[PDB]
This record gives sequence, structure tokens and C-alpha cells, in this order.
Amino acid sequence: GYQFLNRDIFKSCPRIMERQFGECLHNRTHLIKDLISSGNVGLGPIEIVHMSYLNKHEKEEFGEYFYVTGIEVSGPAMPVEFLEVLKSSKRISKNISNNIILTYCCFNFFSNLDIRIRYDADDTFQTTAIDCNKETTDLTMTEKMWEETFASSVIRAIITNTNPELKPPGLVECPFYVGKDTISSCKKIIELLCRFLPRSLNCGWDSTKSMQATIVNNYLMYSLKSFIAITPSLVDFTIDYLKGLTKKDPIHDIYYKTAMITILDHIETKELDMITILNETLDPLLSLLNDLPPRDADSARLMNCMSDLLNIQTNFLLNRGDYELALGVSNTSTELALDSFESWYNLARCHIKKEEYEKALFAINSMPRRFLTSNYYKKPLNGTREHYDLTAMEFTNLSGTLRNWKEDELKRQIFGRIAMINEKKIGYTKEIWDDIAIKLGPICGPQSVNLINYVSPQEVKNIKNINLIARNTIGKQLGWFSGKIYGLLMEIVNKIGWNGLLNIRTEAFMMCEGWLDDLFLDLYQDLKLSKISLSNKDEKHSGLEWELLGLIMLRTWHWEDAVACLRTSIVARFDPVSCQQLLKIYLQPPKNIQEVTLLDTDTIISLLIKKISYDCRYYNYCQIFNLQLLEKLCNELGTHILRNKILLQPSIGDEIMVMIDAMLAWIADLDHT
Amino acid sequence: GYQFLNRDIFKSCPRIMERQFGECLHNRTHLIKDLISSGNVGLGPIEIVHMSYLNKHEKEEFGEYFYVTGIEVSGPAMPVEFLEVLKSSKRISKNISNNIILTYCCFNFFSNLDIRIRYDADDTFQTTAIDCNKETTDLTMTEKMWEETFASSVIRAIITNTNPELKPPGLVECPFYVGKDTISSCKKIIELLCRFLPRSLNCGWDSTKSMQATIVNNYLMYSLKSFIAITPSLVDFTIDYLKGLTKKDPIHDIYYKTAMITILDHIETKELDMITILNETLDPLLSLLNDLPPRDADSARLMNCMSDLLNIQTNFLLNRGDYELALGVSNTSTELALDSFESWYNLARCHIKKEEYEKALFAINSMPRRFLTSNYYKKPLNGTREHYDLTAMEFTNLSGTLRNWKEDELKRQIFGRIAMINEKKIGYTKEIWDDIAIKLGPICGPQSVNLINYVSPQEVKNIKNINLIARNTIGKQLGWFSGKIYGLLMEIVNKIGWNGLLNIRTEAFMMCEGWLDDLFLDLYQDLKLSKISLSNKDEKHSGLEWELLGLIMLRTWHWEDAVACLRTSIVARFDPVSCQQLLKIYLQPPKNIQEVTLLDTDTIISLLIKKISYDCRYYNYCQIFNLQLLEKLCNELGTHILRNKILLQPSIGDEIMVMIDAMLAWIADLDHT
Amino acid sequence: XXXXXXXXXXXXXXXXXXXXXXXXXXXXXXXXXXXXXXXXSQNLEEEKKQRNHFKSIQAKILEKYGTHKPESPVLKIVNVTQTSCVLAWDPLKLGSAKLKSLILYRKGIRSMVIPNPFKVTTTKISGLSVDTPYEFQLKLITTSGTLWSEKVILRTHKMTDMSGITVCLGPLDPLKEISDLQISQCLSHIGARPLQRHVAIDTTHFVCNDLDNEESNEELIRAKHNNIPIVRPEWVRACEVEKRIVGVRGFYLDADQSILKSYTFPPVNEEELSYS
Amino acid sequence: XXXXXXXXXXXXXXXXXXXXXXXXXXXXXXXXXXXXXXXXSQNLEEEKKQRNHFKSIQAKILEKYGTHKPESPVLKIVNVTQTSCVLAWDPLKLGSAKLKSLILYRKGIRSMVIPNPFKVTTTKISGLSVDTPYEFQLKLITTSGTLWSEKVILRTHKMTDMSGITVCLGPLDPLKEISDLQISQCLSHIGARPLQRHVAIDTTHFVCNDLDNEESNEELIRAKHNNIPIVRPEWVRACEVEKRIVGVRGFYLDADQSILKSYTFPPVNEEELSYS
Repeated sequence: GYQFLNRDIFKSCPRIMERQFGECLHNRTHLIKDLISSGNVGLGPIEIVHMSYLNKHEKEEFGEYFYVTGIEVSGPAMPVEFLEVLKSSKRISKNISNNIILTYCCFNFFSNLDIRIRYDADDTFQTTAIDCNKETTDLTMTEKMWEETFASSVIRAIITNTNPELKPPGLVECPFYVGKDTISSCKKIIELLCRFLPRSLNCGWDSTKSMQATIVNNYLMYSLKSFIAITPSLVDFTIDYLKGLTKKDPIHDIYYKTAMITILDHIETKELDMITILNETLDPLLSLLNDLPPRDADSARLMNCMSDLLNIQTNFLLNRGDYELALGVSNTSTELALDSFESWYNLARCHIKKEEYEKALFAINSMPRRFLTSNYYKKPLNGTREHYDLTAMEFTNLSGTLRNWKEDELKRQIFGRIAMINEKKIGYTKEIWDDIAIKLGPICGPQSVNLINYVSPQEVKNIKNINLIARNTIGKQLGWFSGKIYGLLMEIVNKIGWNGLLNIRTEAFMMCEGWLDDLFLDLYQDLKLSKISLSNKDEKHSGLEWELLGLIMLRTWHWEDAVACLRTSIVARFDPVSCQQLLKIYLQPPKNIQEVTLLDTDTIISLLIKKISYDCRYYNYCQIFNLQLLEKLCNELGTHILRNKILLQPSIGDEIMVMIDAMLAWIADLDHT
Repeated sequence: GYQFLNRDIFKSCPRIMERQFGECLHNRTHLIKDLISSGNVGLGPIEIVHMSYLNKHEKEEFGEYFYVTGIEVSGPAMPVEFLEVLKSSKRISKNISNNIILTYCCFNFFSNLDIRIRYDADDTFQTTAIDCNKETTDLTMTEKMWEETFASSVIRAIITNTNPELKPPGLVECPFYVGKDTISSCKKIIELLCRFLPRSLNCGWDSTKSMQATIVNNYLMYSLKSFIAITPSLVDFTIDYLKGLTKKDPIHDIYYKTAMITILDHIETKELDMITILNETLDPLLSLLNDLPPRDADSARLMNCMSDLLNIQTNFLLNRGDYELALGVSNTSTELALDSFESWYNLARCHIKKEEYEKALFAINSMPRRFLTSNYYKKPLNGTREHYDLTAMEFTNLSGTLRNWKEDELKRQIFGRIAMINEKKIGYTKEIWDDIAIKLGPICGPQSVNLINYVSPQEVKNIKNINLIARNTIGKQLGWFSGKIYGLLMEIVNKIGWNGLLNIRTEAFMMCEGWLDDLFLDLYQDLKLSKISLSNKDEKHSGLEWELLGLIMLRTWHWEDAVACLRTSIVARFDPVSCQQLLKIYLQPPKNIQEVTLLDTDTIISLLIKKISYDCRYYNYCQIFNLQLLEKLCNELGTHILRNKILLQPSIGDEIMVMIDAMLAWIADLDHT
Repeated sequence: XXXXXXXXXXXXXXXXXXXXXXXXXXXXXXXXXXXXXXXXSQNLEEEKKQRNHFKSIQAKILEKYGTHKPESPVLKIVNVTQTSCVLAWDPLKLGSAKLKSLILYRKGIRSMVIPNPFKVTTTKISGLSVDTPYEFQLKLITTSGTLWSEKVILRTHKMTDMSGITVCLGPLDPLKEISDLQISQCLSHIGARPLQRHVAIDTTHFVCNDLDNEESNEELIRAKHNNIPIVRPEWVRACEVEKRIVGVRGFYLDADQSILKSYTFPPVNEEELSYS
Repeated sequence: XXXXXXXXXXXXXXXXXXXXXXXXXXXXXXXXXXXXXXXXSQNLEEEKKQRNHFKSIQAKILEKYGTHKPESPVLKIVNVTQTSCVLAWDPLKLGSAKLKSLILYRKGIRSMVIPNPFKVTTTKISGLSVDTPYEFQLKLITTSGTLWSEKVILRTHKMTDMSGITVCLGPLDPLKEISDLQISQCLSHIGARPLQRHVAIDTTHFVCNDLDNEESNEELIRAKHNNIPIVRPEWVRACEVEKRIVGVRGFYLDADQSILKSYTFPPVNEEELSYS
């Protein structure tokens, strides 16, 4: 049953101990208040479940809470069932009172209301919509407000799942996509997103990737694309539904057309259709641009949108090797937005492909250039330090709430102020859960790009080559913008080399920003590091060292070398960072490689199993990326064969198969449509 | 002797009674302080002589003072002699102490210093240069400071003499132009002005006539031209001296050339020379204008100067009936100064002469748009009121200072707080001094354009026609700017009439400022008033009525009608206002009249005699305008004949002949050179 | 409009004398007081020209990647003999194109024009020379353009290589005692293509014993139409025994039969039979 | 230079992709976002053209009112007879001009060209008709141009009007007893111009009694050269007595003297003599 899985998750959540009763919700409101006063709320905060308990002996009330995404909230029904399951499943001391208050909070970023569902000790529930800007203000829930809230929770769950940097330790992610009828669940979610397309510019955007929110760049459009990635059988359905929306709601046509175009983007089967819809979308726009003298705010919205679509064409032409046409649109696109990073970037690509490297360098020069809530968690650092922030009363209270748990076993599962207990053990495998996972802990947040900050301090100190660390620190981390640029520089180096690049620099002086100078030097040092060989020297190298070497090799495009190092780093212990890079290179192989095989499906299946196990340990039961992998494997091997290959693996027990069978079941359901 | 005349004047000054000892000099300093703090000092205040006396009985010191222009101040010598003569000539009571302090003050507007010459009771003298901005500050007199002071006093004396609106009642004006050798006096004065030409922009300017000070518009250049008017035999000398200056001091050539050009302006004999010097002056300027990219402050000075010279050419061409050339320069001139009133004005003249009246009206539309010290004087108003502001102590003190005067006779000569005694009676004639002069009093200041404010209130009330008064009030007085415009409108009316002018107005709307609307209506009402006949109705009309009618007729260019009315107003009593207008129309006949004779020389000689007598009564012994008249008469009749005609007139006694012989003597001296 | 102004001080003047203001600090420093400047300074025709380019490019893109594009022809080798070869192509694909011309090339267009490139996917190239390399390629003329690709190069077989012999088997006379099984085993020994029961373009030889009932035998009539040699089974045997392809005239169904005694088939070999 | 830019938002873009800023509030409202404008917007050739006009005008003015300008000729009437008139002009004034041509006109140029307009300020117009109005005018050709003015109109005298007779008196014979005083009184009575002692252009008649000593008489030789009638004094008397100008041939110094008896002079009148 799909209910089976949900039940197990709801019973398997961690517990964070509130410092001061009330702090948790007071801080939530404060944080919302800030976001609203500042310019962008964005997605607002992740959903929270708060539990209020009474220690009988002392007169003291104490709280516990945890973070979660993926509960539906199309109305109170699903959150209430969840609260009901939580309360019914309690195991508590005689010293803990049976009066318990549970609150579920989900933030609606369309209305900027925090929806709080409160399940009382008398087992009755009340919902309030809190406007945090005007403190006292509570409203009543219209249908529209519920739909906005549903949409908020779904967008937030997709965006969060797909970016590890946004996940707090111990975050519980539910498989929002699962349901009674798989196909109907997915359709429900798709139609929800599509109907909300007109309000997409209110959905926040990632400013790493874009200056302003655009019809093309915003969280809603991103989440829709991410979801469609795992539901390819629903593409034709989706294009139709939008075709239908544009008929009922013609004033919003631009939004619906843009969604058609971005959904079909990068699907080779659908290129003729994409090109055709772009055509119908763009031509009207040049007209509508010249028919406003006001320069009304709608003028920037449209020019941005027009440039974003043109970018899509440019990219398409470039990928197909037609540089003359690419340069044609690429010109038009850079005029309409001089503020557009993407426009200059493609303009640089065009020049690079036409081998005119000075113009490219000019283009590059021309380009345009959060949450604190982790006090509760302490990293284990490979067993080299103790992580316990609890006081004795805090622990007494915690234990009272979890009677079924042996106290010493409980103490071992606490990391700082959070109890990382996972009771139903879904996803369990011995090698992962009883060894490597305990060491290291969840890998998420800004530090999650490598293991430098998760591993033994001694292990880092042991690294012979200082540059190896220095080029991989969280500070010197590249980031979307400079990463894209570094890429263009690599393209250039591949042709004429670093010395060549450097001459091009001074040719350009004849006809240079400091941030660019800094990249040249970074690039140089990375190329050097790339040449290094850690093998055959009768020198012992740690996993961390292999992993860092591999990340550098990816960066410099030495693919085989990178795969080799990354695998080597996994030999002595599991490395969630290296593993993910391996799966990613299988899922999305580099374009330059000539349909080369970097990894064989047996190796992939092995890694994929461990990764699913690692993810499940820390509550990620959603795993959109891993589904994408399973989907690719089912395409190659077939579903039944793939299942057998999984069953043949020695680490596989029943707990992990619950999870895998669910994911496989869902993928299978999608094949009939 | 020329000394004879000066002696008589120095003994013949009025006396103003100081309200509070010290007030007189404290107010002078204050007024200077203001002028300096405000943007333009201009000419500063007129020179003052202050007398300090001690009443022995009371312990009280009291003052007396009067205003005077035309004392030399090339150094302390002349002012000191004057103070010496004053003190030596005293007639005082036993009750007045023989300790007396005399101060002479002359303001130097080049350095902004007030030069005060103090003649002590011990008969020693000290000079101080007061900087009124920094109170305590006194300096010592350099030669340069004396020359600046000399120049200041001469410029101020010319400018004041030639504008009655600037003269306070009882002002004493000395004939600065008289001396041992007449020709050497005049040359001294001319060379002084010419050497100071480079500093002309520091000399103040009349802003009625010009927006900013220009090389062409400033008091120095005006005073030089006014003086040359009475010394035509010295023109050739003057042009040479400037030719010499430009050789010693080539960096100032622009100033010296401009002086050549303005001096020869309106002298028919010299037109070939003027045209030639303009030519040499202007061409270099177009170059020097285009050779500065800075637009440095020197750029506006030069552009203004360039436009002012062009204006002179335009005027010349227009007067000679060559409208095509006039329009050529007139174009160039209006570009270089869009701020220039004169430039638009000539541009309008050009259009009017080419009969294109809309363009003219456009031009007109395009154009760009003090001292309180009279508390001491009260007008007699034709004997209809008493004028006495003195207290009994004030009068006792005044009488003590003037022992030689019979007390009742003295009281009759007091007008408010000033004693209008003239002791040596130079200029006396019975009909003027013993009748009309006593009534009316001095006619000067802003009210001096007509007799409305000098005559019996009853006489004004008696005027049948309200418009006649209303169109002549000091408020509705025209003023240089609007007078010039009114003139152009008259030019237009003469061709097409007022109805025509009015159609041109609405043609122009097709292609109008309120100030212009107001002139149209004024013009209309003046034309109407012009038609009026005050004779043959068996209606008695006052002199005031005839005079006002005549002023209106001048305004509307009905010349013969105007001369007729003006003379009629003089029949019952002398009318200094009407008289002056008559002399002016003889001296400078209207251009439109075809060499017509408006007045015969016998009539002129009669009027001129009375005017000289009136002027002398109130201390104007300078009379630059009257000399111009005598000079014209000597040209027509010859000097000897003219003298006989004067002697033949029944009012002529010895006192007035002193004055006339001096003026004739001077003019005669100028004929040999 | 385009109108020339003159400059005194930030005040500008027409030759009409009408005076337009401009910014003191924003005034172009190429200009000094009393310059002449000409303002207009803008262009509304250029926009039309730009709009035209935008659409031409959009139109080109649409045709090029938005329409249905006829694919390039794929040329394959069906079989190769000493004097001949059979070529075929994967079926033609034209999205919207009319097809005009399909043409074969070997070192140029001397090679012919396929009559029915649609209905028929093959051609036989007849005259050739033993053991000599050739090369062939296809060219496509469709309305939407001409595309071609993937020329191939093949070396005709030598006499001793029998791999290209493809036999279609006809009626055997039971009395003559030669079986289809014997012929097939023999064909296997010499490495020839397996035995057809039907005559195609690529059939080299029609093997037969029994003329009677010959008329109304569709295969025999096709064999004749195709001008394929009609030979007794002993011909195959002789090819195997002389280890090379041999003359066919001696084995025509009307030839003197004395030579057949020398090329009798061995009895069926069960090992080979059982194995396959 | 002249360079076309495109406009996104107050940011402007080259076709080179180099981006120039301009003012948000000072941006021309003929322009909307994504216009194409062409800046240059100024002209440095116009200044040269303007400088040229300024000087041409200045030059014209200088020549016209700055140089020495030849004045227009003034034509006056010296004397008028029945058949003739003498004209003169005020002396010529040319400031810098060479003078080329001086010419007389009456109803057009038929009238001649004065040979020495400088050295000689007069001309006699000979053939004419009694009591008939004429008009004359001068035209001046100087390098600096042609000026002329002030034509005049005069009516030749009738027979009865003697005001135009101007006599130059020569030698009188004492024996003949006719005195200069008598001739003058007579001339006064008839209103003729006073008596000359010298022969000029305007002399009508030379009156004479005494030939002897005639040679070396400069006046007589001039009279002959000028073709003036040489007559006895009695001719004047006869003019007075017949109240009109009369024939001169009867009074030539060689004419028959019978007619002189009839035109004897009365004795000198003292009243008239004393009065003047």
C-alpha cells in the first residue's frame, strides 16, 4: 500500500528540543515578518510540526518540533490525519501528561499568510490564517486560500528536494507524488501548477541564476519542469491542458505558451513542436513591444520574456551546430536585455564556436555580476567528537516522550539538540545505516558540495597538497554565475590553451574586470591540480583526497580521470558526495564526450542502492533525482530485469525494498497512459 | 575769474539739520555696508559735507550737512580748500562755540572705500579710508587710491547731473569742468576716464537700460559720452589718446576700441571713421569667440561686447535706410545674445521697416523684461501748506550758525528740515527766484517727470479729464524698456493704425504676454487723449492740464500739437517740466520731422534763461544739458550775437550773468584747439 | 524633421529666432558657446528595418527546424559476386517534399537514374570485373533540396570465393535421386548464402532437374525473365569439388549429360544435419 | 561620426554591443523602449559656413560706408536764350574711383559725352527752338559705379524776352561818342545780364566800335573763335527800342551805316546812375 509507506514515515520523524517554550513559533513569525518587510519573501519558510507537552512533576511545559515538506494541504484533511497519526502513536512516561497540543504550519506565499492547523488536547482542530505583518490579524479560509496553500507547499517541496543546499539537517521530505491512483495524483499536481502560471512572478526566484524574476525564471516554472522530468508520459497531456487554459484565459497566453516551450525544451522527440510554438509565440511579441509608448511596467516583463525565449532558440541552434542562425537571434536577444546574464553568455558561446575569441572575451566582460536556523544540530565528524547539547531536564523530557526507546540507544541518536531517530527503518541497509551514516551525519546545506567539513579534522590536515583543499573550500566555491563563465574559459582553453587565453586577454585590452582576473588564476591552478596523479607513488591517499581530486577533474572536464578518482574515493568508505557526482554523470553525460560509456549499469545500480539508503536515513523519502535514475535504468534494462538486479545485491533487505518497490510501482503505473 | 564762481557756490550751500548727532555718518556707513553685501554697489552714495557744532548753553553737540557733487578729489587739496572756505565764512552766535569740526566724504567704488577728510578745530586735517564691510578697518592712501577716488567723483557727477531722477532736493552740483586752463581741465578729465576704461565693468550700470554690465553699457562709458557731448572740439584729441593707450596696453584693446566707437557714434562728420574702426574691431572677435572651448567668463563678456557693437552697426544701417544689411547684422546679433533687449529691439525695427509686422510683433514678445533719504525735505505745493519740521532748539541752533540771516527770512527758506538759503544769489532772476521757485521747490527725483505732485492738490482735482491724470501718474510712468516698445508700436500704428496693430496681434496668435496687452490698452487711451482739444471751448484750462496734454502728445508723436500745448502751459507761470521738454525737442528734434522748425531761437533763448535761473536756485551750477544748448545756439547765431540777445532780455541782471558768462567763457575757450 | 540651431551660453536659437532650452550640465562638450548644432536626433525608419530582419530570421528558423525534413538516403550492400552486385536503400523519407530525382553514382553520375525509387528498393549492377574494387553513392533531388550520403566501397569476389552464390531451388526429379538436403549441405560447405525457394533480384542461379510441369512454374519464368542461369544440381557439386565457381553451360538442362557422372552428390551427412 | 544605437529601458546599445548610458528623465519621448535612434547629434561644418556669411556682410558694410564714395553730379542752368542755353555742374567728386565717363541726356543719350568734365565745368547747347521746353540730365560712369541725378527743365525765351542777352563790351571809339555807361543803362532797361569785360562760354554778343588795334585783342579773337556776333552798340539800342531781340547782320562792323542814325543812344540818365 501507498498508505503503508506514509504511515511509516509519519511514525519515523526526528525530534528537535525547543530551548524555550514558544520560541519555535515566535521565531517563525519573526522570520516571516522580516521576509515580508524586505523585498522578497520568496518561498517563505519550510513547514513545521510543533508538539506541546507537559512535564507533570515540574509545572513546566516543553516543546518539540521538526521540519517537513510534501504533505498535501489542499485543505485540512491531510495535515490533520498526520497530526492524528502522530498523537495516536505516542509512547510516553507517566510523568508526561496525556494533554498534548500539536500544530502544523504551512506558509502561503501568494497571500503571505501562515496557515496554522492546531490539533487540541480534546482532539478537535482549528485552522487560522496568520498575517504576520499585522500581528493580531487572523482571517478565515476561503477556497482560493486553500488552493494557494496547496500550490505553495508543492512548489516548495519540489524546489527544496532538488537543491540540497536549501535542506536543513533532519528535514522530512514526503513523496507528495504518491497516491491512490498514481496517474491521477500526478495530474492533480500538474494542473495545480499550470493554473497558477499567471501568478508565477509572485512565486520567488533564485537570484543566483537570474537578475529579476521572469516568466521563464521563477520557482513555479522551475518546479513544473522538475516534476515533468520524472513524469515524461504526462508531457502530451500537459501540453494539451495548457492549450485548453489558453482558450479559457486568453489574456494570460504568454505564461501558458512559455510553459509549453520550457516543458518541451531538451526533449529530442519534441523539437519540431517546440520550434513551432516558439515561432507562434515570438512574432506577435515584436509587434506588441513596439505598440507601447508608455514603457509601462508590462514593457519590462515582456522584453525580458521575449529575450528569455530567444535565449532558448539560441541555445537550440548552438547545440545543433548552426552558428550563423544562433548569432542572428543572439544579437536580437542581447539588445532587448542588456541586463541579461544569459544573453551575454550565449553571445559569448556564439563567438567561441565561430572561433572569434576576443569578441567572446568582450561579451564576458560586459556581463552583470539568508536563513539561520542550525543551532540545534552538531556534526559527528567521523566519530572524533561528542555531539550533545541537551541539558538533563531536556533529556529527561525527551525520554518521557519516547518511552519505547532505550535511553542509551536514544542518546547515541542525538546530534546536538535533535534526535535523529528513524523508527520504522525504511531504507535501511547495514553498511550505510550502521556505519557511514552515523559518522558524517546528514549531508545538506551550503557545505554539502564536498566532505571537507564532514570528515575528521585530522583527515583534512593529512592532505599533502594545500591547493587541493584551497581550491575546494566553501568560500572559493564557484557558484552558478562564475561556474558558467569558468566553463566558457575552459571551452577556449581546450582550443588554444591557457597561454592562448592569456594572449586573447591582452589582444582584448587593445580592443578587464578583477573578478575575471581572479578566475584566470583559479582556472590556471585547477588545470595544474588536474595533472596530478595520486596513484603509483606508494603514497597512501585518503578518500577525501580522491574525492577532491575528482571534483577538480570534473571542473576541468577530464571526465574519465574524474570518474576514476571519484570511484576510488568510494573504495574504503561510502562517499555521498562522490556517489552523487557519479550518478549525475550517468544521468546527464557531458556533451563533448562522443556517446562514450563512463559507467556500466551494474556499478550504477550498486551506487544508486547505497544513495537511496543514505537519503532515507535522514528522512528524504521524496528523492526526485533518484526516481529520474530509476526511470533511466528501467528504460535501458526494463523494469523486471532491473528489479532482479536489485534483488541480487547482498545489502538488500526488506526495509530498503519497501522504498524501492514504492518508487518502482509508481514508475510502472506511469507507463500505462 | 573761475575762482570767483566756485567761491560763491561754496558760500551758497543749503543746510540740513541732523536729527541725532552722528546719525548722518552712521547711516552713510550702514547704506554702504548694505550696498556691498547686496550684489551691486553701483556708484555708491553722493558726496556729503558734515558740520559739527557745539551749543555752549546746553552741553549738546548738533550737526548740519548737505550733499554735493563735482568737487575734484584728485587728492586732498580741493576738498580741503572747500572746508577751509566754509569754516572761514561762518557767521555764528556767541552761544555757538568756535570749535567746529568739518568732514567731507567721497566714496570710491573701485576699492569700495569711503574716503573721509576731516578738518579739525585746530585747523589740521586728517584723511581716512574706511572699509565699511570690516568696521574697524582704516587704511592709508596710495596714489592709486586717490586716482580711483578722483575717477569715482567725476563719473558720479556726470551721471547724477544728467539724470534728475537721481538728484536729492538741495543737491549742490559744482562745475567740475571749469579750471585755470579750460582746455587742460577737460583733457585731464577725459584722460582720467580713458585710463580707467579697463575697469569699466566695475563702475556700475543702469539696469533699466541693460540686463548686465557690458563694455558698452556701464556708467564709465556713459559718462565719457556725456562729457564728450559738451566738448566736441576734443573728439580728435580723444581718439588719439585712446589710439595711444591701445599701444601701451594692448591686452585691453577691446575696451579702448569700444570707447572710440561709442564716442564717434552719432557724429555725422565721423561716420567713415566709426565704420572703419568697427570693421577692425568686429572681425577679430568672431575668431576669438570660436577659439575658446571653455566658455570661460571671458566668453560672455566678449559675446555681449560683440553683440553691442553689432547693435551699433544695425542702428546705423537702419538710420540710413539700408534695411537689407541691417537685417543681416541684426540676425547675427540676436544669436550672440538672446538675453539682449537691444538685439530683439533692433530685430523688430528691421521687420517694421520691411513692413513685416508679424515678425516684428514676434520679436517684441521674445524680449526679456533704491535709496531712501528724503525725510528732511517737504514740498511747498504752491503755497498751500506749511513746510516746517524743525523743533525750537533745532531752529535756535540753526540760527546760531547763520547769524547774518534775519530769522523770519530764514524761516521762509526752510523746507521741512533743510534750509534752502542761497546767499550769493548766483543765477538770480526776479520772476523765477521770488515767485515760481518758492512755490514748487526743487524738481528732481522720480516725481520730476511732471508737475502733478508739485502743484496745488486743488489744481489736480480741478482737472476735468481723469484719464489725463491717470495716464500720467508716477506709477503708470513708462520707463526705458516699455517706452522703447511703445515707440515700436507707434511706428506700426502710423502705418496701419491701432485697428491694424490689433489684427496683427491675432495674426501672430496663428503664427502674447500680458505686459504687452497692457501697452496696447495704454497706447489706445493715449491716442484718444491726443485727439482732445483744450482750446476754443470757452473752458478754462490750468497749466497742469496743458502740460499733461503736451506730454501725451509727445508720447504719441504729435510734435506740433505738443510744442503748442507745452508753450501754452508756460503762459500763466513758469513750468520747469514743460520748459525742459521744449529745450530737449530743440536740441534733439524728432527724426521723422522733415527738418521742420518747431521753435525759433528767440523763444529758446527766453526759455533757456529761465531754466538756468531755476537750476541755479537749487544749487545746480553744473548744468551739462544747458551747456549743450548754449553750444548749439553759439553754432547757429555765433557767440557774440547770442550774448547780445541774452543782454537784451528784461529779466537779465548781474547775478545771472555771472553764471552765463562763465558758461560762455568756457565754451569760447574750447573753440581754439 | 531635421533642424539646425545656434548656441548662446544652455540656450539654443532657431534661424526663426524661436529659442529652445537644453541642460547646462548635460550639454555635449564637443560644443562651445556660438557653435551650430543640428538636432532631428532620432530615426523611426530603422525600427522598420530591424523588424524585417527579426522576422526573416524567425522564418528561416521555422522552416529549417520546424517543418518536416526529408531524410538522407541510406545505401546498403545486398550481395556481391565476381561480375556483379545488388544494392538497396532504406525506404525514402520526405516530410513535405515532392521527390523529383533519385540517382546512383560511382566516380560520378555515369551510373543511372532509378526508375521507381519508391516501389522498388534495389538495383543490380551487372557488368563488372573480377576482384576489382568499386564505390557507389546515392544522390537525392527533392523539392526541398538535394541530399545524399554514405557512399560505399566493395571488392568483387575472386573465382575461388563462392560466398556470393545464391541459389533458388526448383523442382527435383525423385527418380534422379538428388535431394534438397544434399544441395544445401553442399552449399554450406562452399560458404554460399542459404537456399531460396523464391526468385529475387539477388538470385544468382536457379537449380533444377525436372522441366515437366515447368510451364506455370512462376519461379522458372521469373528466372528466365531475370536471365539467370538454369542449371542442374551437379553444377553446385562441381563448384564445391573444383573449389571455385565453374562454367554453367555444361550444366544446362539440355546439355550433354556425360559430365554429370563426375559430379555426383555424396550421401547426406547426419552430423551436419543433426547439428543444424 | 554618425552611429546608430538601439534602446532597452535609459540604457542604449551599439551593434558592437558596447552600451552607452543617457538620462532617464531627459530621454526624448519620441522614443519608446526598443526604438533605434541615431546620434552623431552635432555639426562642425556649419560654423565655417556661418563665419563666411558674417565676413561677407562685414566686408560689404565696410566698402559701402567705409570707403570714399564718389558723389552724384549737380546740374545747374548758367543762362538761357531763344535758340540756346549754357549748362554747368558743381565740380566732380570721386573718393577712390577712377572716373570713366560723363554724359549728357535729354530724353535719352542723344546728348553728347563731355570731353573734359574735370578741366571744364560747362557746355553750350546750340541748336534749339524758340519758346520750347526742354529737359537735361547728367549720368556718371565711375569705376565704383554709375550715379546720376537731378535732371532740369527749362523753357527757351521768346523773341520779346531779352533777359538772356549777355554782352561782352570791347573797344569804343571816343569820336563816335557812345559810352559804356549808355550801353549799360540800356542793358538795364531791357533786363539783360550785366555787361562783361571778358569773353566766356555764356557770352551772346561782343559789342564794338573800334576795330583798330583789333589784332592782339584777345577778346575779339575769342569772340570770333566762339562764333559770337560782333556788333555795333546801336544793336543793343535797337533791341531796346523794338522791344525784342533783333537781327545782328545789319549791325556788323562792315554793314551799311545808314541804319545807325535811327538807333542813337539817349544821354546818360543821372537818376539811374546816382541810384546805382
